[PDB]
Amino acid sequence: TSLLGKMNSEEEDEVWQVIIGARAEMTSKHQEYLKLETTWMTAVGLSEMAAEAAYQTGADQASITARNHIQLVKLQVEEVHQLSRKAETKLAEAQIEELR
Amino acid sequence: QHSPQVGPTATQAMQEFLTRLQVHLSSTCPQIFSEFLLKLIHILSTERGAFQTGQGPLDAQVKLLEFTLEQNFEVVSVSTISAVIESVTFLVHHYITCSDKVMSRSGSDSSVGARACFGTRDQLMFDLLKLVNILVQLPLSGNREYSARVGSPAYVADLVLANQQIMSQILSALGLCNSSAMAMIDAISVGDGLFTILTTLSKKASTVHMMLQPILTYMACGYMGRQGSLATCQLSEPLLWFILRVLDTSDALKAFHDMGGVQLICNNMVTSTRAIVNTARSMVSTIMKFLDEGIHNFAPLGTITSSSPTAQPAEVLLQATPPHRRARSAAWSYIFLPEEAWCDLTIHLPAAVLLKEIHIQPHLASLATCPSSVSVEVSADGVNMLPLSTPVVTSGLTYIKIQLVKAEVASAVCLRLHRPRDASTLGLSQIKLLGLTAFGTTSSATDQVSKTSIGWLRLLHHCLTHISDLEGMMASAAAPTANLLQTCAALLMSPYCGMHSPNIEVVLVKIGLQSTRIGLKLIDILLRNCAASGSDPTDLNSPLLFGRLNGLSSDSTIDILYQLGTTQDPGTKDRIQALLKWVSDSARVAAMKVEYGLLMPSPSHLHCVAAILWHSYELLVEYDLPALLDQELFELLFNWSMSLPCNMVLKKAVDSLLCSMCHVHPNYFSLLMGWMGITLALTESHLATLASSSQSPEAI
Amino acid sequence: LIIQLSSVPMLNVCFNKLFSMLQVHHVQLESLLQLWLTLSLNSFLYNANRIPVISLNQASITSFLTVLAWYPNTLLRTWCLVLHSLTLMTNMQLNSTQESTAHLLVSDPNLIHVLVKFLSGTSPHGTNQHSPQVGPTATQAMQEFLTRLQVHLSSTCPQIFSEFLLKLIHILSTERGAFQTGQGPLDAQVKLLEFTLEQNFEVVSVSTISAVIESVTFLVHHYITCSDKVMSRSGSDSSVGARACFGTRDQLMFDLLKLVNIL
Amino acid sequence: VSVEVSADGVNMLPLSTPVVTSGLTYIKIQLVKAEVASAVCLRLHRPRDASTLGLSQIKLLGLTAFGTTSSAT
Amino acid sequence: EGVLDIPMISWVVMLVSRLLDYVATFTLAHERCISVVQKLVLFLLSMDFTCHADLLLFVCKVLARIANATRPTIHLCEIVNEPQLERLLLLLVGTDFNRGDISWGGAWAQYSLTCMLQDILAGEL
Repeated sequence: TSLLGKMNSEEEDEVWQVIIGARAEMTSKHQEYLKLETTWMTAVGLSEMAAEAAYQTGADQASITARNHIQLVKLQVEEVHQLSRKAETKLAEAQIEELR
Repeated sequence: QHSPQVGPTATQAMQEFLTRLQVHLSSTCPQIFSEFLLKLIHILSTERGAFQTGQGPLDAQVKLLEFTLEQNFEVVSVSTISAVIESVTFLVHHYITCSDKVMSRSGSDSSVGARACFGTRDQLMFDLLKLVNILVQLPLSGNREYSARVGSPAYVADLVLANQQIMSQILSALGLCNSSAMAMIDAISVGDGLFTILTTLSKKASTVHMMLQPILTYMACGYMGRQGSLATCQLSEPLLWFILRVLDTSDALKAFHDMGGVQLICNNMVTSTRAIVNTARSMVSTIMKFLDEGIHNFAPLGTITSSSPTAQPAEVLLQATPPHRRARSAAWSYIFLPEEAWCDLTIHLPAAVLLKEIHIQPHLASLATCPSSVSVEVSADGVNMLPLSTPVVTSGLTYIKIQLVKAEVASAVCLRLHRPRDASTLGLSQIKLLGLTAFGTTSSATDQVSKTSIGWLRLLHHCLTHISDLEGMMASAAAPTANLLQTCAALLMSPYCGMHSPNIEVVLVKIGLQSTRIGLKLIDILLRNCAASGSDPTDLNSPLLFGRLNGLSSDSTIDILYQLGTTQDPGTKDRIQALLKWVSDSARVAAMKVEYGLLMPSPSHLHCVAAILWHSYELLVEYDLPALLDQELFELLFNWSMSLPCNMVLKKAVDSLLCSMCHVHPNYFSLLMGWMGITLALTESHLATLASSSQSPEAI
Repeated sequence: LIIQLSSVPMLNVCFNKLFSMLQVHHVQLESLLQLWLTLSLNSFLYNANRIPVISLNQASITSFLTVLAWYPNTLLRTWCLVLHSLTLMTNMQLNSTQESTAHLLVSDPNLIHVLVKFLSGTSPHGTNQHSPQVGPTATQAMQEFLTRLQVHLSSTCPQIFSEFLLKLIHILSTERGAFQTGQGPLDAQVKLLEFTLEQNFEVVSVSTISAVIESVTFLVHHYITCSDKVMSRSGSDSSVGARACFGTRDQLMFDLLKLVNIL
Repeated sequence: VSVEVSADGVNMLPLSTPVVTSGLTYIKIQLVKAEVASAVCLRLHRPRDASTLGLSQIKLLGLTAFGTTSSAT
Repeated sequence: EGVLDIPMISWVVMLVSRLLDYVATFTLAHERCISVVQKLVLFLLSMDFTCHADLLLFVCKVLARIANATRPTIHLCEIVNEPQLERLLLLLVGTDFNRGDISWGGAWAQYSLTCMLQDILAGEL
C-alpha cells in the first residue's frame, strides 16, 4: 500500500513479482492454519463433553479439571487470536486514519 | 399462523353428530339422509366449493367422505346422483390435469403420487372416487327417477355412460396417468380409482355397444375434443390396459369392428407416428460419446453469488462433502436485517443443463436457522429468472428436496430463502443441483405409450391375435388403410419403444398374409422401398418416414420374410416370384461396370431367399417351383459371384443362392461346371464358387 | 446492394394467428407466452420499458384476456409469464389515432377477472405444503405491470385507471372475497394496496367510492369483532395486536383503512 | 399444538384451530380471554420430519381466586 | 424420388458444426448459402418417428450459425414461407405435438429450436 511509484520501473516490476510470489508462498505457509481452527473445534467439543461427563459421574475434581480445561484452551487460543486481531485492529485503525 | 385443520376433537364430534343423524333416521326413512349427504357432497364439490379450492379443514372433509361410504343410498333420487357424479368427475379431472410442477416431500413421506397408478389431499380425492364407484353400481328401477331397491335391472352406469361430458373427462384423466414398467414388477392412488370406476362401468354396462361408444368418441377426437390433421387422442398405460380388458371378449371385438374401431386405430397410429419425433439416442449420440437414480450433481462446477453485498462467500456450499454433523457453526451463514425477509443465492452454471432436482441441507445442529420457505427460480439463458411455483414450506425439515415433475433446461438457478420463524440467521450445509447434460457421460442416467405411437400398435396386435377366429376379418378390415405397412415396418426397425419386436412381427405377418397384393407390398417395403407411399414433402401432414435406409436387415425382418415365403396358401407363388424378381434386379444392378437396396442387398436377405427356396423345394408345393428358376437367372448369379471378391460375405450369400438353385436343378450344376471351364488357372473366386455351390447329393 | 425485407410482418401475422387460436385449444398458453417473450426482446432482460418487436392485434389481446378469464387453474410460472406479457403489451402500440393498448386493457372487463383470479386463488393444492404467498418475483412483476398501466394512462385519463383500481378493491373486499376469507397471496395483496395509496382518484365516480367504503368498513368491523381467542407469536415478532390502540394480515387491514382515510 | 381446556375437568373443549409451531424454539400460547380451567389437554401433532416427539418443559401460567397467586405483580 | 443418406447427413452436419464453432473466435456466399439454409429448415420440418432429436439439435445449431455467418445476414423471411413458419412455431406451442408436459422433441429439442429462432432474429436486427 505505501511504496508504489516512488522508485523506478525495474524495481516496480521487481516488487510486483515479489508481491505475486510472496502471496503464493504465504498461501502455502498459511495452509497449516486452516487445520488449527478445526483442531480447536474438536478440542472445545471434547472439553465440553468431558465437563458434561464429569458432572454426570459426579467427580468434583474431574469436573473442575474439565471446566478449567475448556476455559484454559479457550483463553489460550483466544489470546493468540487476540494478539492477531489486535494487530488487525491496529491495521484497520491505521487505514482509517490514513484515509482520513 | 394457524393450521388449516380442525383437530381431532371437532372431527370426532362431527362424526358422532352424523352417526346420531343416521341412527335416528334409519328406522323411518334413510333416503332423506342419503339425499342430505349427497346434496352436501355436491355443494362442497361445485365450481366454488371447498373441495375445488381447498378451503376448509382437510381432516373433517376426509372424515365426512369416509362416513358417506358406509351409507345405503337405497331409494335416493337420480338427479342428485347425476349431479354428484358429474361434479366429482369434473373436480378430479381438474385435479389430475392441473397438478403442480414441483413435488417436494418430507423424508418420512412414503406415499405414492396421485398421477401414478397400480401401486393428504390425495386421500380426499381418492375417497371421492370410491363414492362414485358405489353410486354407479346402484340399480334403479320402476320409472327410473329413483334408485329403487329393497325385467332386466338397469344401473346408474347406463345414465352416466350416455353422458358424454363425464365419460370424456374420465377418459382424459385416466389418459394423463402413468405406470408402465413397475406395474407388475387394488387401489392406492386416484388413478387406480379412475381405473376402478371404468372397470365397474364396463361390468355394469347393459350392452357392449354403449360401453364402446364413449371410447371410440375419445379415439376419434384429439386433445379436448379437437379435430385436425395430426391431432391424436392422448394414450397412456392404464388407459391402454383398460381398453384391452374391455375388448377381452369375442362379442366385444365383433362390436368394435362393426363400429369401425380398427380403421380408427390404424389411422391414429399412422398420424401419431407422423407427428412425433423419436427421442431415443442415435448415431449423433454415439459420435459424441466417441470424440468424448444416477443423476449427476452440477453444483461444484458452478459459481454462486448473492445480491446482498454483505453476504459471506458461499462457495463452500457447492462442495460435495458436507461438514461435521454437530459443528458449532454452519457452513454458510446469513445475517438478516430487521426489515429484510428474503435472501437470494444465484448459482450460475458454465452451460445449460437439464435440471431435475434441487437439494438444500440446513444446519442439522440447529434447525432453528433453517429457512422458513424456499422459492426456486430457473433461467434457460441465465439472465431471466422465472419461479417454478409458490414458495415451498421448509420449516422443521432436516433435508429439503425439491423435485421437478418436468425437467427444465436450466443455466442458472436462484434460491430465495425466507427468514426463519424464530432465529435471525440462516444455516446451510450444502446445495446440490442434480440433472443431466445433452451429451457425454452425464447424459445417461443411472411411459413409452404416451411419448411414442406404439400404443396403437399394441391395440392392433391385440385385435389381430386375441382370438384366432376373429383374426381373418380383423385383418381384412385393417389392411386397406394407407401407409399402414410402412408405419409398422418403421416401428419394427426402431429401438425398443414399449413393445418387443416379436409382437410386431406377428402383426406384419398376419396382416400381410390375408391377400396377395398386401404380401407383395410388404415384400417391396421390406426389400427395396421403405418410404411412405404418396408422400410429397410439400404436404406438411402426409407421413414421410424418411429416416431409414432401404434394405436394412435384422433378425425380425429375416423371420418375416421366411414366414412370407415358407408359408403355404394361395398366392405364395406370387411372393416367390417377387423374391426372385428382386434377386434378379439386384444382380442386374450389380453389373454396374437407382433405388437403394438394389445397390447392395443385405447378405442376410439373400441367404434368407436361398433358405426359402431350399425349404420350398424340400417340401411339397402347389405350384411349379422349378419352373421359376430360369437358367438366365443362374447365369446372372454366377456372373455376379465371379465378379466379386471371395472374402466378403455378399459373394457367399450369392453362392448360397447358387447352391439352392443347384439343389433344385442338377443340370444347373452341370452348366456351372461347363461355364467355369473344367469340362485352368482356377482363382480363389472359382474355388469358392465351386466350394459353396456343391453341397447337394446330386451336386456331389 | 440487395435489399432484403424484414421478417416482422409475416412473424406478426403468425403470432396473431396463434393468439386467435387459443380459445379453440389448439395451442398452449405457457409455451406461447414464453416464445413471444423470448422473441420480442431481441433489441436481454424483462425491462418494462422495452418495446416488443412483435405486435399483436386488438382481437389477439381480447382472446388472450378471455382465455385467461376462463382458464381453469394457473401455476405461478404461468402467472409470471402473463404479468410480463401484459407489461410488454402495455408498451405495445396498436395499429389495426386509435385507443391506447393500456386503455383497451383497462376498459376490458376481463382484466378485472384476471387480476381477481391472480390475487384470490392460488396454485392448485397438492399434498405438498406451499406457503400462502406468491414470492418476491411475481410481486415485483405485478407491481411493474400496475406501474406501467398507471404511467401510460396518466397522460390521457387517470380517472379510468383509478376507478378500475377501486372496483378491484371492492370486488376483493366484498362478501366471500379474498380479503374476507384470507385466501390469496398476502404479499401480493399488500403490495397492491400499497400501490393504491399513491393514486389520486380525481374524477372517480362517487357510487364506486361509497361501495368501496362500505365493503372496507364491514370487513374491518368483522376482523376486529371476530378476532381469534388465542395468540401465539414467535419471540422475534413484536407487532402490537389489532385491538391495541396508541402504540401480517394486520398490515392488509391497516392498509385498507389507510385507503378509506384517503377517499 | 391443539389446546383443549376443561372447566370441570371431565368434558374437554378445544380452544381454537391447532397452532403451527414448526421450527419454533419456544411455544408461548397466550389466551386473549382468560378461561377458568381445571384440566388442560394438549394435542401434539407428529413432527414433519422426525418420527419421535421431544419436549422439555410445560408451564400453565394462571391465577387463583383468592389468597396468594391471585394478584399480578 | 430420392433417398436421404441420414448417416452421411449426420457426419457432415457434425463436421460443419465443429468447423463453425472453431471459426467463431474469407466469407460465406449468401447467394449460395440461402439454398443450404432452406434445405436445412425443410429437413427440420420433415422429421418424424424415423428421425431423432440428436440430429435435430445439431441441425438447429448449424442453421443458426450459417444464418449468422454470411456477411449479409439471412433473414427469417428469406428462409421460410407462412405455412412453414406456422408449422415451425406449432412444434413449440401447438397441442398437436405438445401434450401436457410431454414436449415435442424433448426439452433439449424445444430449447434448441428456441435458441435457433432467437439467433436468427438477432442476426436480422
